[PDB]
Amino acid sequence: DKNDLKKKSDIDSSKLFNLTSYYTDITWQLDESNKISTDQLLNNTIILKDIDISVLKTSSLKVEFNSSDLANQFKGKNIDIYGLYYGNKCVGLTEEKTSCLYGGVTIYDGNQLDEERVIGVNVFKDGIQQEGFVIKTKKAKVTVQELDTKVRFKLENLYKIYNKDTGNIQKGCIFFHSNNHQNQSFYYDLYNIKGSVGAEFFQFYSDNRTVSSSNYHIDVFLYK
Repeated sequence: DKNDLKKKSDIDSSKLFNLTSYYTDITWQLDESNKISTDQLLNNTIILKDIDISVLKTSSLKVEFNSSDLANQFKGKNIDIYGLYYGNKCVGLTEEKTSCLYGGVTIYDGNQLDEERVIGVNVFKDGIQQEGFVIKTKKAKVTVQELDTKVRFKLENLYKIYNKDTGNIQKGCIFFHSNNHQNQSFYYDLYNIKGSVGAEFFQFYSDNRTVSSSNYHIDVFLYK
């Protein structure tokens, strides 16, 4: 239902400008393997050292989850991390330079595939099938954030989803469908972004929602 989707033209121009940066510059995508947390501030966070992010001049990473339960699942275990980080409003240890990411965490041990798993993305624009594409992961269990981000990056490149000076795409959504039909599909609205900075934009990923990479495919619906 197109009238349940938010409109690009209702997004403040400054916000579209900041979203464009997030989905144009690959440097915002953190992709770290076999790390381990060694500190914690709030009970729903874990802190990792020696994660060097050149563009923000930070050395530590705080991952924020929506529960103490999630943090407890991952604190002090070998983990992979994938997602979009932020530096502004990020609080770390007092004498450290820290960036922040919501969720994006998978157990490392036993989750590494012997080769890239390919996930199909079908794209429709005003109901007409467009050129499809794939995204890839090396993880058996993969965060939705990783899949969503890889798709959104490609959509920004091909369709200028978030560009402040384009207006030919006004609405859109991304659906995650189980191949075997055993899980209820779900979607995100591309133009339904919370707040005005990264600390707010990506907070919804704090659920650390995770799927089987073998069992999902993606459909994107775009509308003029």
